[PDB]
Amino acid sequence: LADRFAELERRYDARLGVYVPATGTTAAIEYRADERFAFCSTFKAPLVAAVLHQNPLTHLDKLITYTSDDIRSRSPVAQQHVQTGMTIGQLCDAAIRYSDGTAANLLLADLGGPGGGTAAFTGYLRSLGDTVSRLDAEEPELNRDPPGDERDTTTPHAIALVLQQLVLGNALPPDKRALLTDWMARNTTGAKRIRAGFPADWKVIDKTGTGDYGRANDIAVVWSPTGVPYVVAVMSDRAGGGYDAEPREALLAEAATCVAGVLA
Ligand SMILES: *C(=O)N1C[C@H](NOS(=O)(=O)O)CC[C@H]1C(N)=O
Ligand SMILES: [Zn+2]
Ligand SMILES: [Zn+2]
Repeated sequence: LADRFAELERRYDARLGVYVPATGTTAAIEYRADERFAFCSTFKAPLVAAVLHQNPLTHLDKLITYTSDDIRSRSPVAQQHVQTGMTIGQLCDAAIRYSDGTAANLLLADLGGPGGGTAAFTGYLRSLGDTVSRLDAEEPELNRDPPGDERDTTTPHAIALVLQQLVLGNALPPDKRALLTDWMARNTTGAKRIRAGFPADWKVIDKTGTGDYGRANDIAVVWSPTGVPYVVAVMSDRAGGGYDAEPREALLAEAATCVAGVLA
């Protein structure tokens, strides 16, 4: 599978990272799995988990007020609710299903402490056993770190294990686990990434990320028709093309098609 992935890199003029944890009956899959890639919006999934972890469910009903000023990035939802504000739960919802920039920042602020909550967020990843990932900026900055910069990066290996713990493990109590899972299930932004590479009778829930330098990611939990779960982390960028390099969704879809062929 190493050969096919390399071929995808040259076919799409990109760097590709894949990680699929091993299961009782499937070997792990690994390609540049320990190389660093920018999070982009993929961090919003563990972010919601952080918020859920730190509070009882009733916190979800806490209304957050904000102004026009508090919108500095792509925020499809937060733009619509400026006059009323949004509850923590709505911000969680906006962050996973619409990748809303302000929603993510308001949740970072909810976590508390330095860096507008980025330190607390990294701390939470550390508490999960993730020694690799780091978040240093908020939106939109965190998507604009150049190649080579370590700020706001994870690895496929690291983020896959994190997602596994959160969705399939017991990092959260079942109630909180179901909310995170449910939100991810109702996301549609990933229809052309991992979802496109798996057969349509599989279940796929995911969180995407996109950025400069041809950056496109997708992190997913997938279930076979028989109810057999897997975790799939696919990350890419095209630094060779500079800031404006186009991201390629189809690279991720093809990568996923290879993964699916092995697991099916
Ligand atoms: C997250 O990566 N971002 C927020 C928004 N949604 O893109 S996503 O659906 O791929 O997550 C726009 C792109 C990106 C950003 N803030 O640049
Ligand atoms: Zn924990
Ligand atoms: Zn490791």
